[PDB]
Amino acid sequence: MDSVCPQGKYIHPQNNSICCTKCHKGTYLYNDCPGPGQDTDCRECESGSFTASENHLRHCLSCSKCRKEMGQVEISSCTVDRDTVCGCRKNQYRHYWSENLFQCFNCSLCLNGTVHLSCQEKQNTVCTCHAGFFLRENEC
Amino acid sequence: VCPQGKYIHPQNNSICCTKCHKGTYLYNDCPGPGQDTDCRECESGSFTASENHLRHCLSCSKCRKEMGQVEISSCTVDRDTVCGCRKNQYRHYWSENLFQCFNCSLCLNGTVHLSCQEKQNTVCTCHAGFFLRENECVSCSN
Repeated sequence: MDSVCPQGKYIHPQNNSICCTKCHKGTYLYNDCPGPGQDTDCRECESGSFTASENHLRHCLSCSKCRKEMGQVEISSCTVDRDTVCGCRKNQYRHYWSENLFQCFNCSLCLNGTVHLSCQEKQNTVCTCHAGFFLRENEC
Repeated sequence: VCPQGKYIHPQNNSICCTKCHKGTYLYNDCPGPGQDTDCRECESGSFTASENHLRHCLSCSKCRKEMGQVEISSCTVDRDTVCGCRKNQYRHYWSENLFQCFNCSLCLNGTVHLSCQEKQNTVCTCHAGFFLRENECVSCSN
């Protein structure tokens, strides 16, 4: 839908009558396009930085660290077009306190019960207790 | 291999052109190096959801009514139709992209250990004498 510049373009900062094509993820804006039909000069991000979406940033962003205070571990290294992917160690599930904040917790075992649902990436083990004992929080 | 964000020109291997952005398709390759690629916005009812060099836009998808799916977001030039399920129905994925909507179980003779989620049925906790077989609490013994 409607924009000043065509889809995929931005307005030249030095000239409002010219629209330049944006940079793709993995690259940053090295120089604005020199005119309407010219290409924007986009260069690939240096190792240790990235741009995860189409953009016209004059710098790439530094790759993020996983939050050690949250028990996080890097599960996927940062590439020019994608930031560090963080997760938890095996047998641990992520508990999201918010959309972007999660803490790693140890998957529960089923003492006096039996695993109804195995521990998932973002969900603790779901236990169903044996005859006699009852479910109470994380323990039967 | 052309630089990040570029694709090899079809008529000239010496030339690498900048890819088109989501929401646009390739109308004309770049005339030469340093020249813009001619990419144009998709017509209403079509989209391209990522960087590309596709010479056509793709037709917007229709949510699967047979699967109980409902449209939770309309198709735009840069994003296809987003489908989901009505409140109290969860998604059961048959495959990577195909999902079907199913009623969220009410825990009969059990207790809602876990309430129904977008991609997970209600989890039940049966009662004395009743053991859960499937998503339900059946009479004991077997």
